[PDB]
Amino acid sequence: SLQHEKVTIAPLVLLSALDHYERTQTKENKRCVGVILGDANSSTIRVTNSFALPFEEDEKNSDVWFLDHNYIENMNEMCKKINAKEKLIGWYHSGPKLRASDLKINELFKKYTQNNPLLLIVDVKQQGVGLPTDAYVAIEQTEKTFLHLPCTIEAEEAEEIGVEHLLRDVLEVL
Amino acid sequence: KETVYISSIALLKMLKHGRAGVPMEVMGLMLGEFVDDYTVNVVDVFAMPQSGTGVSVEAVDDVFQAKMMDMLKQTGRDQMVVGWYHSHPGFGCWLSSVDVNTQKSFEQLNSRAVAVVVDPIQSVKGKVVIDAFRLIDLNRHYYSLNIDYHKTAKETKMLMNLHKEQ
Ligand SMILES: [Zn+2]
Repeated sequence: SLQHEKVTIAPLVLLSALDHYERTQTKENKRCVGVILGDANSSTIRVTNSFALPFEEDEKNSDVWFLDHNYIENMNEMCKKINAKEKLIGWYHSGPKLRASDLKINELFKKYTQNNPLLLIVDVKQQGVGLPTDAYVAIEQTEKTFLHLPCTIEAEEAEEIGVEHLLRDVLEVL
Repeated sequence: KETVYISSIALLKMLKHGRAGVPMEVMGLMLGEFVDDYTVNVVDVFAMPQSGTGVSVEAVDDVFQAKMMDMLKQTGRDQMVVGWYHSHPGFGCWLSSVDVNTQKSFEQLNSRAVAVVVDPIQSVKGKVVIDAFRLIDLNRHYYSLNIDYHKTAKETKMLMNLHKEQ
């Protein structure tokens, strides 16, 4: 096998997905959707940034949804001006679970990524047992299906410093 | 008596951006709310592109800024520009004469504006090197505000997944 083996996610991405969900006052059963950025050129996909997307879907019909293509292109172009190292590698949504339209939505992102797109579900409700993240890439089996990839949360030094600073008061208490 | 409250994503983006820019200075805008005369909430930031001019009022690309601000609105972030941040890689947190000029431009747009300065080189585990300034209204030109961090319970749980076993 040459397949991706695993995924690492920066704490900023987790917090960005949560902030997106909260700031749009997303209300159950709805989800928020966006783009993830990072590096998918090795067996370890590294997810290091993200941005929100305008997104709408029909409650009465899983087949009906809209993503703003122009928004993807225009925001990505600004992202590239800030840091070309963080490539468009996939998309995320707030889940908490895979949804029926996800393989079709994923086919759209395929037009924007160099890699086979990564779908990151970030469970912003955080009810899960373990990590609030599930990672998938689409594969054939003869039909398309999502392959579940293991995740870990990892940070570069800057963010590690940042997170430790943010949890200081909690750490003292505990 | 004055305090700048910095959110989790704002602090992480500023540290990330500063480190990515090394050895150059970087800059961006801070978004948030002026809560009262002694309180500024910084809920988010965004990076400005590197400019040949270096960090100054000239570095502010108004076309980039307008586009970025409009697109943030469309996805639920419609907070006021409450100031700006820039990095001082290796040389600590203060305002140079050019920084003071930049800040004066921000202050003229909104007298409550805050200048944050971060040092991505000297920031180390256990030590974030950051400060926040305003200009004074033989006197010195500027002064430092307290910085604190605001995080929700949801954010606290989310941050704890780093080193989750511990
Ligand atoms: Zn400066």
